[PDB]
Amino acid sequence: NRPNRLIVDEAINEDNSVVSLSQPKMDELQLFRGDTVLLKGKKRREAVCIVLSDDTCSDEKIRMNRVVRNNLRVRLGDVISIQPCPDVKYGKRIHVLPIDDTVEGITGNLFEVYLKPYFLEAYRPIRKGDIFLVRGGMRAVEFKVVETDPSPYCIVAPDTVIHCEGEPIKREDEEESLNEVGYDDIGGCRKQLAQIKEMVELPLRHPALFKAIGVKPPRGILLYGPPGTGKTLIARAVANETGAFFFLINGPEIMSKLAGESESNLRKAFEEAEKNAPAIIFIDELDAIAPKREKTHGEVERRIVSQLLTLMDGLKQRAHVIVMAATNRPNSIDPALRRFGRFDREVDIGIPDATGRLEILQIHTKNMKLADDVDLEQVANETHGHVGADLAALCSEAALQAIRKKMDLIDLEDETIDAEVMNSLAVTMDDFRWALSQSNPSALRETVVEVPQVTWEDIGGLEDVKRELQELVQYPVEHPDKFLKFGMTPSKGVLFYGPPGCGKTLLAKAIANECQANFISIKGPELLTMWFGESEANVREIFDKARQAAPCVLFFDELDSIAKARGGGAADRVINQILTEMDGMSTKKNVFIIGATNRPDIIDPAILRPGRLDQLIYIPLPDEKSRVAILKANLRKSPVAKDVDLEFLAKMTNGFSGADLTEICQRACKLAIRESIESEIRRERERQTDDPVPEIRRDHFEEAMRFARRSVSDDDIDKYEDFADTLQQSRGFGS
Amino acid sequence: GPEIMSKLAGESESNLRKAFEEAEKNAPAIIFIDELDAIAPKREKTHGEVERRIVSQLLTLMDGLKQRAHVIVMAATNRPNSIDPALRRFGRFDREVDIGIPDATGRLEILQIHTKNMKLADDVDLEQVANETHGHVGADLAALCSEAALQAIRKKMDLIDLEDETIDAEVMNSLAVTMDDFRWALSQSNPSALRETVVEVPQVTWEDIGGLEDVKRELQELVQYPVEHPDKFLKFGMTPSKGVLFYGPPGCGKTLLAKAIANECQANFISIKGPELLTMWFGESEANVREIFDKARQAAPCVLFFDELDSIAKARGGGAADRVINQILTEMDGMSTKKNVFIIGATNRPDIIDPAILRPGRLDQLIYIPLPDEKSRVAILKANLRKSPVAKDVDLEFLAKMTNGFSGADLTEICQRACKLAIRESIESEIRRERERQTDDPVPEIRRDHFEEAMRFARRSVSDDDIDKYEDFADTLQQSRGFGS
Ligand SMILES: Nc1ncnc2c1ncn2[C@@H]1O[C@H](COP(=O)(O)OP(=O)(O)OP(O)(O)=S)[C@@H](O)[C@H]1O
Ligand SMILES: Nc1ncnc2c1ncn2[C@@H]1O[C@H](COP(=O)(O)OP(=O)(O)OP(O)(O)=S)[C@@H](O)[C@H]1O
Ligand SMILES: Nc1ncnc2c1ncn2[C@@H]1O[C@H](COP(=O)(O)OP(=O)(O)OP(O)(O)=S)[C@@H](O)[C@H]1O
Ligand SMILES: [Mg+2]
Ligand SMILES: [Mg+2]
Ligand SMILES: [Mg+2]
Repeated sequence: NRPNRLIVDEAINEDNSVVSLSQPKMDELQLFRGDTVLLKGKKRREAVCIVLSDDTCSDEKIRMNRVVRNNLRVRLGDVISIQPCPDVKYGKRIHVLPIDDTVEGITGNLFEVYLKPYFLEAYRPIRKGDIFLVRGGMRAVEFKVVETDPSPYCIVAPDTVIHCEGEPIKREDEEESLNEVGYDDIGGCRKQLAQIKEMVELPLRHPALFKAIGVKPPRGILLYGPPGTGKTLIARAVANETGAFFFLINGPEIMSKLAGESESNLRKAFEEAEKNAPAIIFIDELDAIAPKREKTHGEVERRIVSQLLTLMDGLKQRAHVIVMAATNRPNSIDPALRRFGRFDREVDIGIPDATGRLEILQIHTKNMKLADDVDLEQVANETHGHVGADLAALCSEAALQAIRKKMDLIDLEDETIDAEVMNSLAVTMDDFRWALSQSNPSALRETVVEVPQVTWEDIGGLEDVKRELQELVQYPVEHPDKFLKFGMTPSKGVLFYGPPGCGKTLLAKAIANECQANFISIKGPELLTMWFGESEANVREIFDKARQAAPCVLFFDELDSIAKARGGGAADRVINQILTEMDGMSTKKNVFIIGATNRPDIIDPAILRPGRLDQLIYIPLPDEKSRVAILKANLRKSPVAKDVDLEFLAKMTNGFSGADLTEICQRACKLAIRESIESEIRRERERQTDDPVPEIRRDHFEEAMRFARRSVSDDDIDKYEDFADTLQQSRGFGS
Repeated sequence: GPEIMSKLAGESESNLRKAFEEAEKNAPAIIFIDELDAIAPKREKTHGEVERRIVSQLLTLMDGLKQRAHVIVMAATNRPNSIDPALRRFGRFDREVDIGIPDATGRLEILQIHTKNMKLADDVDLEQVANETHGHVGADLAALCSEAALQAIRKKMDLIDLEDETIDAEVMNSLAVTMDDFRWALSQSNPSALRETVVEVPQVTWEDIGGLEDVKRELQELVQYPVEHPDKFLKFGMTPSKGVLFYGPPGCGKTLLAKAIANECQANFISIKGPELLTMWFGESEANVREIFDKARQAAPCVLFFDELDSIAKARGGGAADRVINQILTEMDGMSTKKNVFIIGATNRPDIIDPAILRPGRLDQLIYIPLPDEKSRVAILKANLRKSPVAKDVDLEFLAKMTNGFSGADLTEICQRACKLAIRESIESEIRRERERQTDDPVPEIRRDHFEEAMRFARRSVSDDDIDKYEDFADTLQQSRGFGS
């Protein structure tokens, strides 16, 4: 039917009165950016909005904020009709009232703090019956438009009168709160959130459709990841955005009950959910109820486990119910639960990446007034090893710091703290740097999986090797069809070998960056850390996380460290298992394995077998051209004098490794800083009785050159040159 | 199981009691105990008095079938070893059925069952999918089909835009499942049983292996004849040797040969690489090794292949590798000649293989597999490039002459490497047309120029020193049981 009908989608402009279409659709229904559009949703409600163009928006979809989304009584995936509305006229009076539960903690002049800057210069199209949201004074309050003089909808011009008559109204039964959790409250893990969204939309959102079809949906989705990553958060969001009934099972609470009551509460939970289908039963801290079969020693505890198992099987009802569960330790869960027909789907909600943490930070600073000096992206880059909860907490603590120092002044009369005072409250970048020092990040020891920021431009020379890496890794990803036509499947892995400090580690990260694929680094020593017993299970989890992160490059660095320890029964079991995991790794899975070693003489020939690390790429010391590129790359970030001759520098340093060059750069720079520090003191002495000299000069290099030493001896090189010729012969007898 | 064990103490014993009474009542009957290990695990694992009672309770009812009212008791479990052996006694659960993981052909069958009701697109080729979904189990396939179906629905949400909870076979029947919808569900697949040892007939034939013709026939002597012609061996009064040992330089087709001979006899095949065996814990290893020989018995006639034995020999000087090999030695002797179970070993290092393996009755058939002659090298190069679109210009006899000393694997390297230039060229040619367009003619063929670069960059895997020793060992391998030097 008609073109005006459109599908609801996530928002990009967090602004309430803004909806977005594609320019091809904005042309189709003949609307432009300024236009005010009228939206008709379900439950016979209307909302009016400013339309805009959005390059990301698919033409059959309409991006609307969750505020708009609620006013229509609509959710993601539903259909709404959009139509131009030039008939909108400026208001005389608008009468908005707050909702009690969103203000009962806060006092002051609601009209002057929130409505004022919200409508000022905003020209917001509003509608009678709409509920809009204003964030400020570290609080978010929602007002409902009770009346407009040009009803039902009017624009809010500066001329318009806006009144609030004191006492707030209660929430209507149908009016979902915006204080509630949503997808816009979760960041940095889109990919996982997508999979969860996929599995659950079809059965929950369209229940009759799935009962009629007779094909099986997922019923048990298991969320796992480190603590505080937002597992409990996600479950609530999915339930609210789909509008499904949400029944919470808090692990500890169930297991805190008597024997009989525990099994009972489980039964009641499932029964009530089947009753109010569609629903999500969420089991938080599952390992509390159902740990490994051995550790469950204590018989009543085993009864509860089986009880749960019967209830999960009890989804024979298939009343449109999904059971979600969260756990810190996937390994702790009774494997009986991860059986088919129960918790069959697993989502790794990992630690957030750099961009992710930034996103998180933005969500928990929404309501706070931040000073201009605050650069959350900087905070984001510094907060490595931080998890969602760490960030949410540090944001809270940075706020409480800003509160305390600003309450030193208010303390002269602590009785009257107002919202007006709260909006005046600014949060300095210092308040954040403060919270950083006070932060106790949990996930520093967690294995990180993200796309590296080392690019080709950080690596000097080896240009043709970069291209061979593009052949081996990038082409089979971006051009699978092409490999199919030639009838060849690509090699699984590569082995870097060469003298120390030539860029083997950089290359592994480099090719990853080019392919925009995830990266996993595993150093030799890291593998010898695992207890004798633990090692077997930990290796398997590594290859599993590589699958999760496909397309992914798995890099085993510093293999020399392991090779030493074997010729040692511990290190041996590890590698044999790594070998086994490679073979189990299907080539089709888009998981690429790279090895690196400074010791090609002792590497296990079994690794070099066809199908494993069969691509033997030798990485030698840099020649004269490369040495220039290396020195340039490292010193990009450094303020260098035009005096410095690097090509002359290159010839002098023949025999030096890539690392040996960064050695000279750092050594020369430390003199430059040494000079900068001793000069500030001299300037200090001169004032006691403005033109600093921050730039590195020729003698600094000439001094560093004077003390520079070589990491790779000549005898070592001559052997390395030989191994470049005979490495592939090691599968026979020892060369 | 879980339902029983979720109930009160008394109710559990009662329900077990009630269950048997009902079966004898309405005989003939089947009592099905699903997830048996839930009720009766190994007695040590069952600390807690009532849990042991239920086991004993169950055991008595099983003894209680002395009634012989025509009642059969069936039971299912994930972990056979977890069951209290007291149940596996005669007069109780006396018959056991190994429902293994499906093989290639099996998976194909399964897929067909779960595509029964779906309108499958014309492009869909399940046999490819069957071959692609290795390590998948019946339920994995059941899900994959289910997920591929929901993908086809997922793609057709323009139709769902109706959003009305309305059924309409008209649109529903039009709904097809493309091969892409399978490939999507394939990438999203969570295969469980990849770690399981697979038992099937290999798809590698003689024709996939170039040369080594006389070795193929000796495998027919050793394997096929005692299978296809037991009577001849019987009248002549000799029973044949149990197993074979392949030894030679790396990449000559030892892994392929084992699978090839399996294919010819249409007999089951079990591959176990060295590293795979060293992964098992000291303790765990002992039961899994027995498990291998048992599944070999299950699948008789079967060829049991232990690959990359060099990896194990290396590791013993290791308390694991010592027990592993020593236990395998014991299992071979326990292998009765009558069982039609043939054991083949492979190693790239005959210098370090344990002499005990070479004793009569074990791997006493010492087959040396050397570098491929010119004849073989041509056949190999064709074999590898069958599946690829090659130019008529390409001279394989020329490549064969260039590659004297090269192993069979060294030839596939050249074939694959020549292809690597061709693909980058194919991509780099399309980019060139795209930049010219910005201001049906591509070349779907691998060419001599690609081969000429790959030949120039080609490498030899086997050194002369390596070859000369392999040649010496070919005559003196059987002497390693005495004093070795
Ligand atoms: N990805 C995220 N985006 C936004 N906020 C997050 C995110 N992850 C965690 N948080 C915050 O962390 C806090 C705790 O979230 P929870 O869901 O309870 O953590 P969790 O994953 O359930 O960890 P538990 O309690 O050990 S299972 C919430 O207040 C969130 O705001
Ligand atoms: N090609 C290069 N370009 C720029 N810097 C390099 C290059 N090669 C080595 N380096 C420097 O040496 C450091 C470490 O190099 P790696 O990537 O780790 O090489 P490697 O072969 O793994 O040697 P090691 O033993 O790990 S240092 C880097 O941090 C660089 O500063
Ligand atoms: N006679 C041959 N015919 C066809 N391909 C061969 C032949 N010999 C070696 N190859 C190739 O080399 C690869 C590996 O050979 P294998 O069957 O594994 O023998 P191998 O003795 O076990 O050598 P390795 O150490 O396992 S590579 C195969 O995938 C083939 O592509
Ligand atoms: Mg929680
Ligand atoms: Mg390094
Ligand atoms: Mg092999």
